[PDB]
Order: sequence, then structure tokens, then C-alpha cells
Amino acid sequence: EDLRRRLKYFFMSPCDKFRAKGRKPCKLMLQVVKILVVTVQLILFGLSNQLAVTFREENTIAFRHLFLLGYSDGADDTFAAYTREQLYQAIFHAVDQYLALPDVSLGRYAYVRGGGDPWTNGSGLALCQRYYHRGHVDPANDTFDIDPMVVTDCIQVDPPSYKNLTLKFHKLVNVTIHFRLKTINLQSLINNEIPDCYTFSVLITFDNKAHSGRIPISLETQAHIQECKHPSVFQHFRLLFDVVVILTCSLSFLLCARSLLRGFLLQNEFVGFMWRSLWERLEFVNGWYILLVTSDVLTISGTIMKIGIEAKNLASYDVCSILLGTSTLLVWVGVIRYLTFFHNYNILIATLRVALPSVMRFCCCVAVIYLGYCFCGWIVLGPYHVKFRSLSMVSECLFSLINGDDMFVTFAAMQAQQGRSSLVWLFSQLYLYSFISLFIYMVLSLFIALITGAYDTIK
Amino acid sequence: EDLRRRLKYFFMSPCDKFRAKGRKPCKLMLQVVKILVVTVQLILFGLSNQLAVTFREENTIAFRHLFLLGYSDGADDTFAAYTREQLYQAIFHAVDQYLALPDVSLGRYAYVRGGGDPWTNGSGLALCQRYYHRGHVDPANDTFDIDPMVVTDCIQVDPPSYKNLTLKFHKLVNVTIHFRLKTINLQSLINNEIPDCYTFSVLITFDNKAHSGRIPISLETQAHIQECKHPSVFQHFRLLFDVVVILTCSLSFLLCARSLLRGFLLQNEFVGFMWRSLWERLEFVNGWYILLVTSDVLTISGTIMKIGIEAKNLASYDVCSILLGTSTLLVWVGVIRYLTFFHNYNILIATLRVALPSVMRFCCCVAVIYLGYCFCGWIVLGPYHVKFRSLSMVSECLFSLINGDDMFVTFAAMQAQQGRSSLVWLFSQLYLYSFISLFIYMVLSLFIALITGAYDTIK
Amino acid sequence: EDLRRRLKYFFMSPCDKFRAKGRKPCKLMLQVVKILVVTVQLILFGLSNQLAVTFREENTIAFRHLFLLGYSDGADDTFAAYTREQLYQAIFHAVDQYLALPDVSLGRYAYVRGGGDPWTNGSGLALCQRYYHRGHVDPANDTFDIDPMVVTDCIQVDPPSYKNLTLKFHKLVNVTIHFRLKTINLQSLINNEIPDCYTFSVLITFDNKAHSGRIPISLETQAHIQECKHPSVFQHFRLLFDVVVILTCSLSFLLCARSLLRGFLLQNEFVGFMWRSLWERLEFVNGWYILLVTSDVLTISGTIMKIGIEAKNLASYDVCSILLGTSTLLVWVGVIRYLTFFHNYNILIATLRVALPSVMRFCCCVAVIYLGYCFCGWIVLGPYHVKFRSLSMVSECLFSLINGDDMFVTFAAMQAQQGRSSLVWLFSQLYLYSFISLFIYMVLSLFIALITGAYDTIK
Amino acid sequence: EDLRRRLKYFFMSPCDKFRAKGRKPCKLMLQVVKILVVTVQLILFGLSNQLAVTFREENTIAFRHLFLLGYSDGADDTFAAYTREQLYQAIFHAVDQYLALPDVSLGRYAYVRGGGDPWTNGSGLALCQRYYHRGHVDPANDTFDIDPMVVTDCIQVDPPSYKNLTLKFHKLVNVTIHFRLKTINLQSLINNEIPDCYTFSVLITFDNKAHSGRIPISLETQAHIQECKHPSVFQHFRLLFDVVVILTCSLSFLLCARSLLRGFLLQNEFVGFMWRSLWERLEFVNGWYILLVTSDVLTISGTIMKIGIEAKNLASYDVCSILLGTSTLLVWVGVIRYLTFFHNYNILIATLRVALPSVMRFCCCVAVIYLGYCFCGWIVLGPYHVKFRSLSMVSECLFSLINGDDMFVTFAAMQAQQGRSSLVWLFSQLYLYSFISLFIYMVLSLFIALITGAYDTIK
Ligand SMILES: CCCCCCCCCCCCCCCCCC(=O)OC[C@H](COP(=O)([O-])OCC[N+](C)(C)C)OC(=O)CCCCCCCCCCCCCCCCC
Ligand SMILES: CCCCCCCCCCCCCCCCCC(=O)OC[C@H](COP(=O)([O-])OCC[N+](C)(C)C)OC(=O)CCCCCCCCCCCCCCCCC
Ligand SMILES: CCCCCCCCCCCCCCCCCC(=O)OC[C@H](COP(=O)([O-])OCC[N+](C)(C)C)OC(=O)CCCCCCCCCCCCCCCCC
Ligand SMILES: CCCCCCCC
Ligand SMILES: CCCCCCCC
Ligand SMILES: CCCCCCCC
Ligand SMILES: CCCCCCCC
Ligand SMILES: CCCCCCCC
Ligand SMILES: CCCCCCCC
Repeated sequence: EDLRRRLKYFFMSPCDKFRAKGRKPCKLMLQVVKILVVTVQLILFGLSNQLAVTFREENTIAFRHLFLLGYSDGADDTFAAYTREQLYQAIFHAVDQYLALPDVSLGRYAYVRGGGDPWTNGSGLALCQRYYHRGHVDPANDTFDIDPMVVTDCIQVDPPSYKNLTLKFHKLVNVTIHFRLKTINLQSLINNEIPDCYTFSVLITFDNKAHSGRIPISLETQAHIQECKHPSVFQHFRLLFDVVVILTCSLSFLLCARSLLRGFLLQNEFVGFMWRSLWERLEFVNGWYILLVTSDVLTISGTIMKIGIEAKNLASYDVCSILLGTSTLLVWVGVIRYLTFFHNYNILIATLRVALPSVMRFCCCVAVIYLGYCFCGWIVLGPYHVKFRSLSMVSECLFSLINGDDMFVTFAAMQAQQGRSSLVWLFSQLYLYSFISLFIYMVLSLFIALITGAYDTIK
Repeated sequence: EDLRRRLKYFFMSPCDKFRAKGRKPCKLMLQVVKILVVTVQLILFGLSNQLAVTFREENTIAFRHLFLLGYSDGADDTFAAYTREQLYQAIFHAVDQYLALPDVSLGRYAYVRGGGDPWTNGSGLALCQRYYHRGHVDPANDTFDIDPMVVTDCIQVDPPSYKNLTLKFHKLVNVTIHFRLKTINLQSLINNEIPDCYTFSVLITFDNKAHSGRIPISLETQAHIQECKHPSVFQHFRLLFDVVVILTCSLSFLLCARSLLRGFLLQNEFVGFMWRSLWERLEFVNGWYILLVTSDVLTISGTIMKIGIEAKNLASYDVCSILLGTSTLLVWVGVIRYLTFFHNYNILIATLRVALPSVMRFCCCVAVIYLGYCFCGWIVLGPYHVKFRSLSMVSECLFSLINGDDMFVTFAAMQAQQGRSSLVWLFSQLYLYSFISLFIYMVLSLFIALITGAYDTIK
Repeated sequence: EDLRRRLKYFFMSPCDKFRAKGRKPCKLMLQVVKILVVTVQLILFGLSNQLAVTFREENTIAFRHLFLLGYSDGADDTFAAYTREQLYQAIFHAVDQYLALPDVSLGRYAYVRGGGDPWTNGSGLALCQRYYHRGHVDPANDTFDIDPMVVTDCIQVDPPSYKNLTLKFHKLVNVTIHFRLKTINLQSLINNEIPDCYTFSVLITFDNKAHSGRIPISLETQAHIQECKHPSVFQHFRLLFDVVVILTCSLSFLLCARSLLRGFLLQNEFVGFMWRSLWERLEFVNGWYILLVTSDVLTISGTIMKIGIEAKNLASYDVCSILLGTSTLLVWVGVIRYLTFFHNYNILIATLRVALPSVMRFCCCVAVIYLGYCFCGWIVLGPYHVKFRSLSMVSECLFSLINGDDMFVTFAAMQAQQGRSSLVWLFSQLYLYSFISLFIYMVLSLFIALITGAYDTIK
Repeated sequence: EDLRRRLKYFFMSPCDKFRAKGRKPCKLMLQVVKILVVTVQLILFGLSNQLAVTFREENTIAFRHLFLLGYSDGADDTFAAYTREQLYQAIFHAVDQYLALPDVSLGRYAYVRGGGDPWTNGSGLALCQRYYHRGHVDPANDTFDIDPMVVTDCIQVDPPSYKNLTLKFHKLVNVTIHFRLKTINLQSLINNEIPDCYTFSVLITFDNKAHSGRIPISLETQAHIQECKHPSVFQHFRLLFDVVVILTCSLSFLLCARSLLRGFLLQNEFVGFMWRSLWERLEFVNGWYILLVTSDVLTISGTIMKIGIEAKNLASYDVCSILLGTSTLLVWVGVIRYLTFFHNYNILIATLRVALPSVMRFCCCVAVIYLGYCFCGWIVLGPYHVKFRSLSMVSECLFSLINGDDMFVTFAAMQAQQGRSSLVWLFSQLYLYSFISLFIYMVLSLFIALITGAYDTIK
């Protein structure tokens, strides 16, 4: 009796419900307001996120130019030493620049002393060489006597004896330089924020693990952010905007939870009526509202993290950015729920609903072939091909090849081996040709055929 | 009675109308003449447009080589100073080259003195440093005391004391060098045109807003064009050609307006007959003729601007070029109006007419997803990914990815973060894979399906 | 009566004709032999073609390294002078290297003296500056007085006063250095060929036509090949192979001409029978045999040219290579004539036969849009975009964009103008987005739909 | 009678057979175990394969930096000498560095003396110049007198007179430097493996075969691996894992062979029953089991090779890697055999089975066109186009072009010839446009149509 009318009303559109019981669509206007405010909050956060990331990266580039002898932009991957004299000069240049920093640097840096290892108390720079405990290497007689246990020896340099360093080249594992520098991110002032205090931990590595006559040289930094002690800025909204976002998301969450509860109660009543199928029950679950509550939770968590970062209780910019960006994407996607009511505007969702199961079953069979190719390429071609170094990189290369991207350069990276390793080159030819042909012309064609057949069904 | 015959005649083809009432198709021959003359005028204008653009750009490159110490082509994005000595040397090199310009430069330049700020009367070069009013920075004690108000102090150099410049490095915001140079674009002589007089305003910036120990250095120019005073060229068509273009476009406009008026009158009579639907009225509007009158207006405006530029009353080359190029494109497109009469030649337009509404409705749903991805990528990945720096650049990157372009390099730009920021790298993996899969395999497939289904309908 | 049987036999396959009248298929075996021999001849010619091209290009690169001060590989497009001292040094370096060539060069070169202009009798090198007859340039007073007539003044240098060169910088149009060198292409010995004598005409240009303060510097060569005088090589097939190719092509031509004549006679008889439609007559014309006779003519012409080049009567390697390569492609394509008899192997040709007319009609409408875009892009974007410099380059860029290639870099080349010329940048955005959308999603889709519909018809 | 039931059981699924006769599916669990263990073995082998390849390549790069004067990374393709003084300096630098190696090198190398040619007994380095027996070259008189027989003259250098080298430049064919160095691959210690002893044979070539004034310089190495004599590593699983892989593959092979024999016997019985068609017999052959036995043979061979390499009996890393990688790919693909039983999961295989014959027939016709284009492009464009140098490279370029990849750069590589060789440039335009249009829009469309029509059939 009334159950039929109740269900019919439960599955009606906002305009239909307004016609029926004069219900005002507050959820829709809330969604529009949410899109606006969440996007604005994301951009406002992005300002400070960019400030932090830029400070870290620019300081690291400046360190590379200051401490690496003969360094130039774009040389990171090939920068290396090849003679004993070059290596000694690089090490001494790094240490001398560390000692001269106050007089030459464009930035203002403070020294850090002591702390844990590798620094002794009062020491600012640690210069450590690591070598085998016993190494006797005699290629002339085709012999060696090695105790592979690593011994670390190093020199402590106080900021304003290291020149007596003697490297044990034949059994040298690596050389490292460790030091910390303190600086202040003044640019924050442009965003009406109090500058933070940064500590950069700088590691310079001269790596000899390959014992190949080529020692690559690299510099890396780790940044630690902390609040400064009683700072002063002459004449030192966002909080209220964050509170507004929180209120909007809370109201949206409450309305969506109420709708889900109403749907659950109606589902229970209908099941009781029928009894007097899991899918027939899930038909009462509004997936869009589950997405909306997930988005609200994400947005509130991101806003709380953002408030904490602004208050200087936290410094996890990356997590906050990921939370807020994902929530913004979900908020933008959420409004399709209201287009679902009209067939002329619901082609994408209607087709995906029919296509997805067969697509998943197809992927079941395609994935094992894809993984076989991934592992084979990674292990066989990785030592020779710059695009096959790692499994994730192999997956990227194969996925791009399926889409027709970067094909000729992939083929050409192997041309160097046609004269050196002919068998590997021939294998790479067969591998690439077979993969491209199979996946572009057979697999992808059938995938698209499944999707277009589903569309033909729903149309 | 006669209304049926009149409407049938009104909807007939040029050949059919010639058969019926012996009407000569002057509009079609006018369209052909218009294509020829408008294209020729565009090319002729392009000659002088190229001359102007080349003068500006070549002078700017020469300035970069003259005034930037150690500059080389292709280094614009990374050119920077890293030590106090480097910065002082760059500043003094720029000023010294400015003073030596008459003796060393291959071009002939005249100095400009006085005028508004930043130059005092009689001064040719302004060397200005901008720093915080009060800056006390103490990273050693984790303290600072800042009044962020910017103070500008600068030295005036008369063209043929600046060597005493002392930079306040710890609170320095930036350094700028401003000067103006006058020159003459002699190359115009090859196009039988009188050379113009150019003033180049040159700004060299040493930017320290990030306070990161790396100060990027850049040079920019702004060009002002003016007529020279009583020039003399020994033995100093285009005007007549412009007048011909104007006459052709005016006649085309008159004929198209007459046709539109006739259609409007016939529409009114038919509506009156029926009365004794907005679409049923718009059926009488020839959209091709609206396009043609728009193209005629654009062409006449562009020709008037071109005449003014040739007379030296205007120098807005870019606006003129845009007007004339758009009008040329529209003129070329306009002749499809006559192919519309024959079905075997009207596949594209006939199919678009049926497909466009459903395509627009589909875009309604796709656009919110696209914008969500744009904002998320711009804010989360922009600090780390060179292709996500700006919203327009993000849109370009995503649009290219949809078309399969530049995929692997997009993936590879993030490989540097796999060791530094693992969470951001993982997010970028999920973001790129999900976007590419969704848009290439689901969205684009259904878009093409809509278009091909419309074609199946009209065929 | 007999006419039906005669026609049925005339349209039968080689196996069917062998069954009917025991006819041996000599044309087919001739085609196979032709493929083999023509391909082999192409490769054999390619050996000597490569030798000639390599000699020219390697000599030109060596000249660039010898005569251009500070030249390095890959700098051709940006190599330029920027100060008077740099230009003087480059000019004097080129002349000094010309004079020192016998002592420093790795190649063996002989000087050429006299001849026509610009060299006087006995002169090996001509150093010429071209300037305006009267040039008074006064940017300070915004005035000039120019007689644009070009005066050429130049110095003659005898191979082993030019140091007194005074350049008129303010009215200088360009500077050129002309000289000729003779050398011998010894590498020909590896191919059992007598070396040729080469004369390289070398032109070095310092171009100041833009009067922009930047003078680009370039070097170009023209090679003239001649037989040497009574050469001697101790112990100094291909001719017989060329004769064999000629005989094979002649026999194929004769058989195809006989077949065409037989078809023409049968066509005339059938028309006479019917009389007691142009297409109904062209149905008797074997297009494959027209292609075969064209290929035979091309092959014979190429072989005669190759024999002449080997005999040293000709040196037009490029024309011979084009003739032989085209003939090889046509010979390879010609064997599809025999697959046309079997439907399971004739899908491509059968479908093209049905699709081509509608494709041509579609192209009629698409071409005007494409040309409008070409002209608009060439004139509006060419001064700003490296990929739009020339009309052919614009066509290449747009054709590649239609196929999804190089999209993001096309967008990115304009990002530099977003700050300098905002209006041009906005126009480029609209231009690229509209072109890509229209052509990839609407035009190409309908093109493929036409082809697949034709296939659906023939299947 | 029983034959029908026997055949029906023979063609049932694992679950169906378990229902029928309670058969435990040991082959399927064996396949899962095989996937796991084979993939793990491949990765474990990849560790040592990477160690070997890295040692070889890093040593070669170090040699290039040590022995090539003025060498820098990325200069391999253009590195060349252009004056006699440069060539002498490069030769003497290489020899001097060879003599100074113990004092300057970061690696530890031992000299090799004597052996076969080109070294005499006691000699470590051979410096050999090769020139024509008689060369008189007179370009001034357009004459030459050559005996092309090559004479080799060379100097022996003992490791710690070559300075008196006099090069016969006008008839010089090339110069080579040969020497061998011994070293130890210590990095193996990180993988708990005993280091191997490497001998690097180093060849430095200064090539003058073109006699063009440009002499390219290159360095190449060949590595020979051997076990060292009585090495000692303080405290010097994989064997047991290899044995486990062998056992698993052997059991899988036995089960698959038993299944194939059972199928053969059933086939014979059915044929005997019918007698009282080759395809009707091949219907009894399980192709998946043939694939599985092939994979088992490959895996066992690869494992035996891996054990031999670990024992130091072999050093063929490339062959072992190819065997194991191919076997891993086949093992991953093999599990689709069990998905073949379910139609919803068998779309790919079911469609391929129907599409493959028509695809092969289509390829018959397409291949001759493709080969014609390959040969034409290789011979005509190869001397001018970097992507057409070799036939394999031409095939890669054309295959990539079909897939839309690298189009604009292919067009742009020819733009340099538009001014030099206009006829070749025009031919390249026609060649590229025709190939791309024909193959992308006609051939590929029909290929995809065949595949999708087969899918339409099986669905
Ligand atoms: C009945 C249905 C059942 C389910 C259907 C079948 C499911 C299909 C599963 C697909 C699996 C494909 C294999 C990918 C993994 C291979 C690469 C890999 O592991 O990377 C190594 C990397 C790490 O390896 P690495 O490179 O760091 O280490 C290599 C080792 N060294 C460094 C020592 C050399 O792992 C990853 O982080 C995973 C990256 C791959 C992820 C790509 C898969 C897609 C992700 C989801 C987005 C798509 C959503 C689409 C939805 C949109 C529309 C709604
Ligand atoms: C019932 C039907 C209703 C309508 C149907 C639905 C309409 C669909 C609307 C599409 C909108 C898609 C979103 C694009 C905007 C995102 C990018 C953006 O805003 O850029 C930022 C830029 C500016 O941002 P920015 O990068 O300068 O600033 C970033 C901020 N900083 C610098 C501080 C880091 O804005 C633009 O200039 C817009 C560029 C995007 C334009 C692309 C859209 C297409 C243009 C029209 C051409 C296509 C015509 C096709 C017709 C051919 C066939 C007839
Ligand atoms: C009824 C059916 C009958 C059969 C149907 C028709 C069969 C179709 C045959 C295709 C042939 C196509 C021509 C390619 C050869 C041209 C290039 C060449 O030879 O290279 C030169 C190279 C060597 O040349 P080079 O470049 O080293 O030498 C040039 C000379 N110098 C150096 C002096 C300048 O040869 C090769 O190594 C071959 C490379 C091409 C291989 C590509 C073909 C595909 C390989 C198989 C993988 C695909 C499997 C797909 C299955 C997946 C799904 C199940
Ligand atoms: C994201 C959940 C969508 C659920 C599909 C049903 C549409 C009402
Ligand atoms: C909704 C998940 C929130 C995760 C926050 C964790 C921050 C360390
Ligand atoms: C550009 C306007 C086209 C209007 C479509 C109707 C064709 C007669
Ligand atoms: C038809 C629009 C003309 C715009 C001209 C404006 C130039 C400043
Ligand atoms: C290349 C000419 C082909 C002619 C088509 C008819 C096929 C017998
Ligand atoms: C790889 C062999 C597959 C054989 C096709 C038949 C499937 C049972």
C-alpha cells in the first residue's frame, strides 16, 4: 500500500521531491558551496606549500653549487671523479667551502655542533672513509685476500688536519662528508606568515662500491622544520575560512548520514515485506553519499592538519596537500550524482555500470601477461636499457608503449648493443615487437570493444 | 499558394536558382575572390610583422650576451649567482658594458637620460637595491627581528661611484638595473618601408626573494615604436590592394545582409500564415551568412588597422595579425556553405549538426571530473613537477595525456621524488594511472561512439 | 557465342588460365625475379651513393671546425658574434686558417685561383663587405639619411693586407669569405671504384641584415664532382648485373604491353557487339599492368643513369637514387596483382576500391579548413613559434598534431609569450585547442568511419 | 558407448573432473608454485647479472675518461680530431696515461704482456698505423697513383720511442692502440659471491677511412671473465632453491607429458572408431601443455646454466638471462589455460582463435608494401636521415610512425636538406606523407576491423 509510494518517493529526483512534498534541496546547494570553498582552501594552502618546497629545493641547488667542485646544472647523473687527484681536490674543496661559508655564501647559515654520531662534541663536519678491514688485491697474480668487514675512520672539523687525509684506494668502499646548517625561511613574510627555522642535514657521498675506476659524487639534504624562539615581525581570515569549511563539511556529512540511515530503514522494511538477495539490498545504498561522507572526512582531516601546520604544531605539508587535493577531486566529482537522474546527461555512469564487470574479468586474463612482460623486461633488459632500471619504471614504459608513446626512443636505446651484445639486442627486438603488436592491436581493441558494446546496450 | 513556391525557391541551391530565375551566383565568385585576396593580404602583412618581431627578439638576445656575465644560449632558466663575489662581478659587468657600449657593440644605440623614475634628470642607468627596513637575522640563536617594509636605495649613472655599492645581503630583497636604449630598425628598407625608431627599456633583475643562497639573474626588454623625425631614404600598391580588399568585403557584406533581410521577411510571412516555435523560426536564419558578415567585419577592421600601421599612426602588430588571421580562417571555412547542398559532400556538417547536442551534454559531466583533476594536480604536484607549475600548463599536460602524448616523460619527472618524497611519488603514480585509464579508455571511447552513432544516423 | 567464353578467359586467374589452355605464368616468375634483382641493384647503388654523400658532409663538418673560431658541434643555429672584436677575430681566424691549411689540416687540399668573380686572376680567397652607399644613422636625434644601394668592397688573398680591413659597422649589410678547395675521394677504393676529384666552393657569411647587434655566422659548401686526369690504381660484374636488370624489365614491359593491347582489342570487340559507357570500357584496362610498365620505365631509366654515373659521364646521385628507390617500391607493390584474385587475400584493395570516392569527396570539404588553419598559424604564430616558421613546417606540425604527436611541446613553446605577448598567447591557446579538438575527434573519426563502412560493405 | 563419456570427461574442467572422479588438481597448484619460484629465481639471478654488466660498463666509461684527451660524457658520437696537432696530442695522451695508470687511476689494474699479435713478447701496448703501400695524391694536378694494399707499421711499448711516431697523413688509413688490463670485480662480495678476475682488451681507434679531414676517435672494450687463483674471503641456499625449481619443473613436465600421451591415445581410439581430417585430430592436442613443456625445458636449461655460472664453470650471463626471462614470461602466460574454461574470462583467446587466420592473410598483402617502403627509405633517405641509417632502424622508424610516434621530428630531420638537396627533400615529403596516410588510415583501420569483427562473431 503506502510502501510502493514511499519507495517511489525515495527514488525520485530533487525536482520531483520538491514537486511532491515541497522539499528544499539543501544538499545540492551545499555541494555547490563545498566545491567553491574547498577549491579556494586548496589554493590558499598551495601558497604556503609552494613556499616550503621552494625553500628546500633552492637551498639544495645552492649547496650543490657551493660544495661540489666543477658542478654544473644538469650534471647530477654523470658527476664523477676519475683520478686520485680529482677525488682529493673534490674532498678538500667541499671542506674548504664549508669553512669559508660565512664569507662567500649569499645565504645566511649557522653552524651546528655536537649531537649524535658521526659528530663528536664540538665538531661541525665529519669526514669519513669506509674501507675493508683487510684488503690485499693482486690482479697481477690473480689473487686476493679480503675480510669484507667495513672499518670507518674519520676526521672531525670544527667550524671557524683534514688535509692529511690518506685514502686507501685499493680497498676503499666510500667517502662521506656530513654537516648541518641552520637558516630561516624569510620568504614566508610575503604570505603574512611567521618564518620558520630550518635545519639542513647535508651528506656528500663519493661512492666506490663498484671498484670500477669511476667514483660518482652526489649531494643530498634532509630538512627539519621547527618554530623559532620568540621571533619579532613588525605588524606580524584563514582560520575563519577553515572553520567555515569545517562547518560546511560537517553539515554535509550529517545530511548524508541521515539519508543513508533513511535508506537503510526503508531497505529493512522492504525486506520484511518481501519475506512475508544481497544485490536487492545493496540497491538501497546510495554510493554517491558514501563518496560524499568519505570526502567530508578527508576534508575535515586536511583542514585540521592545515590549522595545526599554520599554528606551527605540525610540518607535514605533503600529507596535508594529499588529503586536501584528494578531497577537492572527490568534491568536484560528487555533483554527478544529480546528473544521474537524466539519461541524456548520464551516459558515462550508465555505461560504466554495465561495462565494469566484464572489464574486470578481461583484466584478470590480461594482467598475468602484463606482469610476465614486466618481470622479463626488468631482469633481462634492465642492465642495458635506461627505461627498464626498476620495476615501477618498467611498468611506466610498458604502459606508455601501449598508448603509442615514446616508441622509437625505446627501440633506439638498444641500438648501442647491436654491436656489443648481439643476442641481447635480438631478444630486445623480439620482446618489443611482440609486446607492442599484442597489446595495441589485440588487447586494447577488445577492451574498447567491450566498452562500446556496453554503451550500445545502454543506448 | 505562391508561398510554397517562394519558400522552395528560397531553399534552393545556386545552380537550382540559376535554372529557376536565371540568377547569376555573384556571392560565390565573391567568396572565391575573397579567399584569394584576403590570403594574399595576410601574407603581405606577415612580411612586416616578421620584421618587427625579429628586430625586438634579436636585440633582446644581443642584450643578454652583452650585459650578462658568462651568459650562454639556452641558460635562461638556470642562470644564477651563488657567491657574493659572483653577484658583485655580474652587477659591475653589466654597468661597465653599459658604459662601454658605443665602442664594443655591433649595433648602433643612443642613450636616454632623465624622464620619470627610477632615473633622475641627466641619469641614464639606475642601479637599485631593495631590502627590509629592519632585518636582524640570527639562525644561530633561532631568532629574528624584521620590519618587512621595503627600502629602495639606488645609484644613478650618467652615460659616457657605482663601484662603491655595498649589498645588505642578509636582508636583501633584490637588485635591479634599469636603462633605455634607442635604435633604428633599418631592415625595413628591404620591404620598401621607412625604418621605425625603437626605444628598448631594459631591466636586469638579480632576485633574492627566496633567500635561499641562489640568486637567479634575468634580463627583460620592453619595446616602444615611434616614427622618426624627418627621415630621408633615397627613392623611399599595398594601399590599393587594401582598398580592393575593403571593397570586396563591403560588397560581400551588403549581399549577405540583403539575403538575411529577405530570409527574415519570408520568416515573418510564414509565421503569419501559420498563425491564421522558436526553432521553426531560426530555421530561416542562414548561419553561414552570419559567419560571412562576421568575417567581413573582421577583415575590414584588420585592413583599417594595417593601413594605420603602414601610415605610422599605429603600432599594434599583434592585434592586426590576430584580426587578419582569424578573418582568413573564416573566409576559407565559408565556402563549405556551397558544399552543404550536396549530401555526398556534406558528411561533416550533417553529422556535426546531429552530434553536437549530445556531445555538449556529455561534456557537462566530463568537465567537472577534468577540473577536479586539474586543481588536484596543480596544487599537489606543481611544486614537484615541471609540467604542473601553472593551471594552464596543467590543462595542457592533461589534454596531451588524453591524446597519448608525452606519457613516459610525465611519469619520469617524478622518479626523482621516489627517494626523497615517497608519499608524493606514490600519490603521483595513482593520480596519473587513474587519470589516463579513465579518460583514454572510458571517456574518449564514449565521445567517439557518440560521434560515430550520429554519423550512422545521418547515413 | 565465343565472345562470352573469350571474356571469361580474359578475366581468369593464372592458375585458372593454366587449367584452361595450359598457359605457363611467365609474368609472375618475372615479377619475382624483378623483385630480387631490382632490390639487389638498389642496395649495390646505395653503397656508392653513401660514399659520395659521406664525403661531402664530412668535409663540410671539418671545414666548420677549421675555419669558424670557437665552433662546436650542435651550435649551427645559434653561432653568432656580439662585439666588434669578436667579429674581427672570427674574420681573421678564417683567413689565417685558410692560409695555414697545408700545415694543420688532416685532409689534403689544393687551392683554386682565378676564375670568375669574386676572385681576381691569381686570387684564392675573396673577403667582401657589403654596405649601404650612403648611411647616416642618428638614433640620438631620431634621424637617418640612407641611400639603400649596396656597395661591395673586397680584398683578394693569394694562397701561400686583409689585416687592414675596416668594417663600416653602422651601415654594414654583410661580410662574406669565398674560396675553393680541391680534394680526392679516396674512400671509393673500398668499393672497387676509381676515386673522383671534388671541388668544394666554401662560403662563410657574417650576416648583419637585421642590424640588431647580433651577427649570425654560417659556413656552406657546394660540391662539384669531376673525373681526374689519367689516374692510376694498382689493379683498378656490376655492368652485367645492370644489363640483366635491363633485360628483365624489357621483357616484363613487352609482356605487359602485349596484355594491354589484347585487352584493348577485346574491349573494342565487346563495344562493337553491344552497339549492334566510359566506365564499362575502362573495366577492360588492367591498372596493375599500367603500374608495371611505369615501374619498368623507371627502372630502365635509373639503370641507364647508374651506368652513366659509374662510367663517370654523370654525377646526379640524387636523381638516380630517387628513380631506383621509387621503382623498387613499385616492383614490391606490383605482386598484389596476383593476390587480387582471392577474396580472403584481397581485403585491402577491395575495400579501397569502394572507399576511395567518398574519401575524396570528404577531403574536398576538409582541405579548405586545413588550409585556413595552415595560413592562419603560419602568419600569426610563425614569428613566435619555432614549429610555425614556414608553410611546409606548419603543415608538418598540424599533420603530426592530428596524429597526437608532439602536442605538449607545441603548447609549451608558447609559454614564454604568456608574460611578454599575452594576446598572442591567448590566441595560440584558442587556435591549438580548437584545431586539435575539431580534427582528432570529429574529422578523423568520420574518415575512419567511411573506411570501416566500406569494409562492412565489401565483407 | 563408453567412448562418448570418456571424451566428455577428457574435455572437462578441473572442477568438473573433481566432481566426476574426485581428481585433485595438482597441475594447477604446480603452476602457481612455478610462477612464484621461477619469478624469485629470475630476480635472484638478476642481482649477479646486474653486478657483471655494471662492472663492464663502468670500467669502460672510466677508460674513456682516462685515455681520451678532452673527452666528456655524451660526446661519443661526435668526438673527433681536426688538425694534425690535435691527433698527435690525443695519441700521446693515450699512451702517457697508459704508462701513468698506476699512479693516477682510482681503480687497481695489472698490465698484460706478450701473447699473440699485435703485441710482441714483453710488450704491453701496441701503437699501429695502417696506410696505403703506395700513395701519391695530387689534387692540384687532379692526379693520383695508388697501390691500395694496406701496410701496418707499429711501435711496441713496455709497461713501466713512441714519441717519434710520424704519421703518413696523405695515405693514412687508420691508427689503433691496443692494450689489456686485469682487474677484480670486488663488488660481488655484497652478494656473498667470490669476486671474478676480469681482463679488459682495450682498442682505441682514430679512423681516417673517409679521408675527409675529420678523424673520429673511439674506444671499445672486450671483457673476459675467469676464476681467480686460490682466492681468500674471510667467511666466504641458492643451490637448494635451484634444485627446488628443477624438481618443480620436472614434475610439471612429467604430468604434462602424461596428459599429452593420454590425449594421443584417446585421439587414436576415436579415429579408429570413426574409420569403422588433420584438424579433427589436432583437436586432441592441448597446445597449452606443449607451451608448458617448452617452458619447463627452458627453465631447467636456464637453471643448469645458472648453477654452472655460480660454480664458475661458465660466464654466459646473457644466454642464461634470456633463457630464464623467456621461461618466466611463458610460466606467467601458462595459467590462462585454466581461464579458457569460462567464457566470461576467455574473450581474448576465443577472439584470437577466430581472428588469427584472416589476420595472417591480411599481413601477406601488407608485408610487401611495408618491405618496399623499408628498402626505398633505407637506400634513398639513409645518407640524409639519422633515423634511416640501417634497415633495422628503418623498420623501427616506420613501425613507430604507424603508431603515431615521433612524427614531427621525422619530418624535421629533413628540413636541413630543403636548401641543400631540394629534390631529396621533396621526395622525403611525398614518401612520409604517403606512408603515414596509407598505413594509419587504411591498413591499420582494416586490421582493427578484422579483430573487432572476430570479437563480434565470438560474442
Ligand atoms: C574479478 C576481478 C578481479 C580483479 C581484476 C584484475 C585486477 C588487475 C590488477 C592490475 C595489476 C597490474 C600490475 C601492475 C604492477 C606492476 C608494477 C609495479 O608493481 O610497480 C612496482 C612498484 C615498486 O617497484 P620499484 O620500481 O620501486 O622497485 C624495483 C626494484 N629496484 C628498485 C630494486 C630496482 O610498485 C608500485 O608502487 C606499483 C606501481 C604500479 C601501479 C599501477 C597499477 C594501477 C594503479 C591503480 C590506478 C588505476 C585505477 C583505474 C580506475 C579509473 C576508472 C574508474
Ligand atoms: C548544455 C551544454 C552546456 C555546456 C557544456 C559544457 C562546457 C564545457 C566547458 C569546458 C571547460 C574545460 C576546463 C578548461 C579550463 C582549465 C584550464 C584553465 O582554466 O586554464 C587556466 C588559464 C590561466 O591560468 P594560468 O596558468 O595563467 O594561472 C595559473 C596560476 N599561476 C600562474 C599563479 C600559477 O586560463 C586560460 O587561459 C584557459 C585555458 C584553458 C582553455 C581550454 C578550453 C578550451 C578552449 C576552447 C577551444 C575548444 C573549441 C572546440 C570547438 C571545435 C569544434 C567546433
Ligand atoms: C598465410 C600466412 C603467411 C604468413 C603471413 C605474412 C608474414 C608477415 C611477415 C612480416 C615481415 C615484416 C618485415 C620485417 C623485416 C624488416 C626489417 C628487418 O629485416 O630488419 C633488419 C634487421 C637487420 O638489419 P640491420 O639494420 O642490422 O642491417 C642494415 C645494414 N647496414 C647495417 C649495413 C646498414 O633484421 C632483423 O634483425 C629483423 C628486424 C625486424 C623484425 C620485426 C618483425 C616482427 C618480429 C616478430 C615479433 C612479432 C610477433 C607478434 C605476435 C604477438 C601476438 C601473438
Ligand atoms: C559512485 C557510486 C555510484 C553508484 C551507481 C548508481 C547510480 C545511482
Ligand atoms: C583520514 C586519514 C587521516 C590520516 C592523518 C595521519 C597524519 C599522520
Ligand atoms: C555555421 C552555420 C551552419 C548552420 C547549419 C545549417 C546548414 C545549412
Ligand atoms: C572588430 C573588433 C575590432 C577591435 C579593434 C581594437 C583595437 C585596439
Ligand atoms: C593499381 C590499379 C588497381 C586496379 C583495381 C582493379 C583490381 C583488378
Ligand atoms: C597456446 C595454445 C592455445 C590453444 C587454443 C585452444 C584453447 C583450448
